[PDB]
Amino acid sequence: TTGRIVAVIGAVVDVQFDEGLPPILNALEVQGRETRLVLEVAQHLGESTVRTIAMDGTEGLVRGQKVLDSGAPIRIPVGPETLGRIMNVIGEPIDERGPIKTKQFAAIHAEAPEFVEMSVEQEILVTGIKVVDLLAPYAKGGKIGLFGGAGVGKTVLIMELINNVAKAHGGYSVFAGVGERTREGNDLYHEMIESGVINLKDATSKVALVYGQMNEPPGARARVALTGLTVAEYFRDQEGQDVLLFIDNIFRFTQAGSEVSALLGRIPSAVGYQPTLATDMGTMQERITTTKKGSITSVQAIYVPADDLTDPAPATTFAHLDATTVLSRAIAELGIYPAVDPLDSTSRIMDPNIVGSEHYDVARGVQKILQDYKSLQDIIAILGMDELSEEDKLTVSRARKIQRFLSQPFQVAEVFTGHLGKLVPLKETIKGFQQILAGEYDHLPEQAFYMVGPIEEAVAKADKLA
Amino acid sequence: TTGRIVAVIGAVVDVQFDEGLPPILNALEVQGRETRLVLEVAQHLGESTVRTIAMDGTEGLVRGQKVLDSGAPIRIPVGPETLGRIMNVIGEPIDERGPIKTKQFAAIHAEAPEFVEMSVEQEILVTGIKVVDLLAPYAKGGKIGLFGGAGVGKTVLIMELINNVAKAHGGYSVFAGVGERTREGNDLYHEMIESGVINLKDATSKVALVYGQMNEPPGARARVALTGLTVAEYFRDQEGQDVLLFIDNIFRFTQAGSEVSALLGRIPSAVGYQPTLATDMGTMQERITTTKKGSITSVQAIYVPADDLTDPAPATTFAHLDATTVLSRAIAELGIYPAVDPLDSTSRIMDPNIVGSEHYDVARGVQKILQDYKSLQDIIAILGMDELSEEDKLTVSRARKIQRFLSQPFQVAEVFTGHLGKLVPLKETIKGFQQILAGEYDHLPEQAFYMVGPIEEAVAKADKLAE
Amino acid sequence: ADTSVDLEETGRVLSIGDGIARVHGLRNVQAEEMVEFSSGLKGMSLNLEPDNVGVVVFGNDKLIKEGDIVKRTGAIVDVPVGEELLGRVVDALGNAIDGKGPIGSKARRRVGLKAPGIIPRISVREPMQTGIKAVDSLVPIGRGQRELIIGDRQTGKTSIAIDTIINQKRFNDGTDEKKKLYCIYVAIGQKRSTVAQLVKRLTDADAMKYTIVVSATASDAAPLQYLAPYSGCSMGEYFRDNGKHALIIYDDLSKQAVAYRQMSLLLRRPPGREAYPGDVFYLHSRLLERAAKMNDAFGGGSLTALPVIETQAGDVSAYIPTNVISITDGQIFLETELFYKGIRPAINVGLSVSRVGSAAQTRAMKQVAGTMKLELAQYREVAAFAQFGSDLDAATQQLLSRGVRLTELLKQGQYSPMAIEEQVAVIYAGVRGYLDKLEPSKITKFENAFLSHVISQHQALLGKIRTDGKISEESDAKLKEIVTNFLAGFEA
Ligand SMILES: Nc1ncnc2c1ncn2[C@@H]1O[C@H](COP(=O)(O)OP(=O)(O)NP(=O)(O)O)[C@@H](O)[C@H]1O
Ligand SMILES: Nc1ncnc2c1ncn2[C@@H]1O[C@H](COP(=O)(O)OP(=O)(O)NP(=O)(O)O)[C@@H](O)[C@H]1O
Ligand SMILES: Nc1ncnc2c1ncn2[C@@H]1O[C@H](COP(=O)(O)OP(=O)(O)O)[C@@H](O)[C@H]1O
Ligand SMILES: [Mg+2]
Ligand SMILES: [Mg+2]
Ligand SMILES: [Mg+2]
Repeated sequence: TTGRIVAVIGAVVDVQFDEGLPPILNALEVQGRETRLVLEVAQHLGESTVRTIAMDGTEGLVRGQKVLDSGAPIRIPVGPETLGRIMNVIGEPIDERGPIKTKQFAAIHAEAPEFVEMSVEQEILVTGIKVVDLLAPYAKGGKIGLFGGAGVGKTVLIMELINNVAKAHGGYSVFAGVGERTREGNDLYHEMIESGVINLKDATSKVALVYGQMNEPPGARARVALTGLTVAEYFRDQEGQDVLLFIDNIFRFTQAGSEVSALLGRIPSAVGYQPTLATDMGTMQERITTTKKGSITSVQAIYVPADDLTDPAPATTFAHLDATTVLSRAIAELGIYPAVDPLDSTSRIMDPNIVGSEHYDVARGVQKILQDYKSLQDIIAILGMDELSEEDKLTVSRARKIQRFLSQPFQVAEVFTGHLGKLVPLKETIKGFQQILAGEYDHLPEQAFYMVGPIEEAVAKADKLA
Repeated sequence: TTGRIVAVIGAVVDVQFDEGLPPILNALEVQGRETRLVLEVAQHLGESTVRTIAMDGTEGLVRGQKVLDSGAPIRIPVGPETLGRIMNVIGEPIDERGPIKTKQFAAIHAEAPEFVEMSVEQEILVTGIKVVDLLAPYAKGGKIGLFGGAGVGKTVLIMELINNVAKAHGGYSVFAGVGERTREGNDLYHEMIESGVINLKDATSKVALVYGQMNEPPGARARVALTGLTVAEYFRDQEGQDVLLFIDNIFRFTQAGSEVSALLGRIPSAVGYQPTLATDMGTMQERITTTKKGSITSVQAIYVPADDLTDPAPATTFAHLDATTVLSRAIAELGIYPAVDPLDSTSRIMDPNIVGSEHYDVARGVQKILQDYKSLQDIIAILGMDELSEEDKLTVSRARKIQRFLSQPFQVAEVFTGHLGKLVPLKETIKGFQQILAGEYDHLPEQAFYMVGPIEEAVAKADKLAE
Repeated sequence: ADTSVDLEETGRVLSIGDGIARVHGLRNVQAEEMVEFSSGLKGMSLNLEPDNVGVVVFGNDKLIKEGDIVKRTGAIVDVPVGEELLGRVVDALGNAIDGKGPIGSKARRRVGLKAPGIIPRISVREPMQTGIKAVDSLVPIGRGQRELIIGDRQTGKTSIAIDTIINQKRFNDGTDEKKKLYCIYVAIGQKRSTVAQLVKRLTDADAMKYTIVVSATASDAAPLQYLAPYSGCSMGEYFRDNGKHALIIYDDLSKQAVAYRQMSLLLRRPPGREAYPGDVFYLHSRLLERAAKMNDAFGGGSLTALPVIETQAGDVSAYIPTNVISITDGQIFLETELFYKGIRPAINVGLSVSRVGSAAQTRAMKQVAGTMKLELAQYREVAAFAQFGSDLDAATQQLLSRGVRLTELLKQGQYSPMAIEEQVAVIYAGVRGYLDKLEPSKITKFENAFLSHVISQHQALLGKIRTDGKISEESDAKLKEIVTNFLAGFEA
């Protein structure tokens, strides 16, 4: 079918049809352009007109211009031939390596797996990260989320995890760059090449890359997630072997939606967000999941605007995770890295019948001392420690030592910490924390605990401090 | 005249009349319904179309449906045969006891008494509640207001007042449940009966009931208060023997308006309220009043959204009252019931020339000490108590005691306190406080003062506490 | 003369988007009536305008297009109802989602029906035992009562609901039909895997048999999420209206409101305070008023509601949180501070209430916990007032000593709802000062030991307390004997 461009406002192009009106979600191709310009149908305005969202810049478009009904929604190459490649929202290569020659194609819009399709197995996923493993352990085939205000550690954490987990996976991985920095895509790509995850020689790559960065128009940013998403779906259902899915940053998708929402002509909701915020997030999040057919371990970065965790975007996100790593600027400013808030991060796995009672007891142990310290803080703030009870002073010491012992150098952050990255084994963590709690180190100085791996190193650091 | 329904959107229904447009406020009856559905005319949109507010559910209504102009605002059965009965927004019995056979009917809408109709008598109305009486005494025939956020005791307090006052009345009483809990209407009804205030067998009924609960559409809620008020005005004027008016909760009237306001096409005022908030309140509050013909003693419960006393609604209400009992979550949270805020409650009769200097000096005395203590609170909190002058550490004492002596176990809250309700007489109150202020109990422990009636009980409790 | 598509019982889509269809025709539709789309997709007639009908779509609007034929149904929205539903997982419309076959429903019910008036009810008097000491002792819940579970994310709100559903096996596996409690659990905006998790646990506990689970999850259309609570409600009224007893959990009403706000804004109804429709209050009142206790004349049945609300930054004073607090018969407020501190459940005694009071407790429990609430309040105060041992008398030292001991007793793990007599026995011990001399750190351990003793040895005292439902003079004597002696041996 051939419609005509009736109106243009930013990424919202209205196209009129005479004989066949394309259904909602269909991808149209604008005629008379140097490069592909797909328009995704959003709604039927009536009058044989359809309101659509452009998948690329709309400059140059002219009223009256011809539009062609592709006859289907945005479809993209899916299969193993995507592994090691970089692709668009619309599935075109962007790595300058020729066409992605796949047998099948898949449309970005799909329904979420049904209820009967759900899975309930809960296995812990050890990361080697002290705070994570001890207080808010991830879980195989689970949903993980890394909350963080600007420049707090979301990305670094995603890298360290790709490093500590992705690298020794044995299965596939999909990295979806959503609304983030292009340089980052480039940084990862080349790095991936270097470590051999991406092989431009053989067919041995284990990662497929999808990107729709900070330079794309809203519509692109609003769909790349779906794109990356689809790629992963294929490996999950169509092949049966466990996938890994990294997204940086999923907040960008929601932001993108708000960018076009006014244009779509909707009465804004709270904070100027689109009234469809929750549903939008929902029909999308619901596809990022493990099922009886396959497993999807997903780590998503979630940017928090103005550092406000009550912002509708992040706020509505919590409900979709199985484990949440909330990063804090306050902690980061203290020099603690990763800047994870130990009293704000949670995990469904934190259950004695899953991590064991030793693990469950240390964890709650650490939290209770940190909570206690937190309450003392107001007073410490005006009057310092002097007026503190001998008993109280001991919680403060311990807390400040536990607080420090929670930090740790990442390989990925070596350039900044000035220390060699460390990977602590779960039992190592449970232990080192027990002792601290148990007053087995009330003699060592705080500093000894800062930036170290296993407790053993914290003892040594103490000697070196003399 | 007979109009047709042209549009339906929630509680608002637009009607098109071919000939003769029913005036604003008129009540229309929807044709073809198992139950009676009244539409109050709200506006004249033009084009022979009126915008209305439904007094009930709008489900099943159909475009084109038939509507007959009743030719008059909502009129309800008013008179003595209302006593002991339960009524609707539209004057329909809802107690299953058959019709209400009144001689007359009255329109719920009506002008407020003229300036030359006002009264100025001011007699204290003793309640038996320590706090109220001491600090913010009610006045016979005056306007009383009970302010509070969610679950602070607005209702319970209203309950104890019915007990300690309504019960020994000797005149009528009207209780209008506006946008409150249905469960409550049932509790109250059955209580009135079990206590003979309501008599199902004879004509000894001393109280008429009117209900428009939380399970109603905004339209009903925007009107029950009028219904209830209308009943009450009758006993004021037509008969005149002194009436007690209870409304719980008047906020609901305001929130009802706000709920349909957008559908009426209005730019919202501050805090989402309708722009006509104040006036709406005015033409209503203005009828709730004592006149030369009769006397009304209205006790209205007043909801405080988000606990913010500055909220346009609670804020706008203050002016209409003569006495105000402010409840506080902060106080409640401490276990001090009634949760009245001693420094935020007021009464127009708190005048030496009216209650006398003993009452007056005690009250003020009690207030000064609490204020004194409030000031210190935050400070000793951090800097400790040592550095405090013995002079100052005695007010800390006394205040803490008074703070307790102000509490009281209500008769209506036994299920809550696990204590037998106490009713203290005015003189027992003034005296007990007088003494505490006077240093006459600096020996007993605070706890002794907590949850007791008269000072003697505090002394007794001390011993019992002695071990 | 093909007369199948007249504009009186049919209509044609003028435009569609964001789940809102603007149907032309439908001249005879009633407000709130269900229609049908060519695609078998159901809608709901919300705005009857002069020139068009605003239809709310119960599904993916992707299947709808301008011009589609819309057909009336002549029916105001309703759903399956009755015992067939037990042990099954349905969607917001009644359809099964557990892939366990069709529901054998014989009855139906309108989702939106006014709640019973003044006349048809009777004061709440029968307890609704949660199995949680803190709740059952301080914020008692009676049948026909509405008690709100409110707090921040992850404070443990759902858990309160699960323990309560699980605790019901006691009576359900029993003989007496009056004591039985059929449960309904409504998920709203939640996540499919979580719900799947949720129904697993229930199954593992052998609680699904008596539970219905209405699920309207994250990906479900706004209208489904919106309807969900009313649907589940209607299912529960079936029991309520038939002299049976039901318990409904609305988890959570926060997500529903959002759904409402969405559905509402898309219909172009002007946004109110905080962007919500001016009638959000009404949205919840209407619903929760349905939970009720019917008089013997109506079957003596009931409906008890436990709605969930999610605050932000522990702020209960917030508009929605207050809106809902002002409807229900009390609230259970959970704080994360409490939780991290080791107080689990994270119930905040001060801020929580039960507008039913002791009327919803057994005499045995009223006996032990009659004044405890205000006590604990007064304790929290002084505890504060002396965070500097300001020359503290005795009466306050005693106050502090009880306070602390009592607080430890109120603690409780998950999934182990206790029996009423068990609660009484343990509260008894503290309330009677028998523990005033034990070390606070010991209290938890003691309770486990003690409770072991009485359960194993003394089930004669337990069954009496439970049976008589009161604490007789001898029972009160046999108990004193047991605690004091056992305590002594315990402190060896
Ligand atoms: N684990 C870490 N150890 C040490 N320094 C770190 C760590 N994580 C982050 N930083 C420092 O903080 C900077 C920002 O980290 P990064 O992970 O990029 O934050 P982000 O949340 O991804 N920021 P943005 O995406 O801009 O909001 C890094 O370049 C480091 O200088
Ligand atoms: N009594 C208890 N003792 C110990 N842990 C508990 C208790 N009750 C709940 N939990 C745990 O506390 C956490 C919070 O429980 P949950 O009931 O999900 O809270 P919530 O407010 O529903 N969270 P969310 O639904 O994510 O906002 C879970 O990990 C539970 O296992
Ligand atoms: N005077 C009182 N004595 C003891 N407890 C009270 C008292 N007033 C209120 N409470 C407690 O507060 C709860 C809420 O009171 P209520 O009158 O329902 O508040 P409101 O009507 O202001 O929302 C009661 O159910 C009870 O538990
Ligand atoms: Mg980043
Ligand atoms: Mg009330
Ligand atoms: Mg939950």
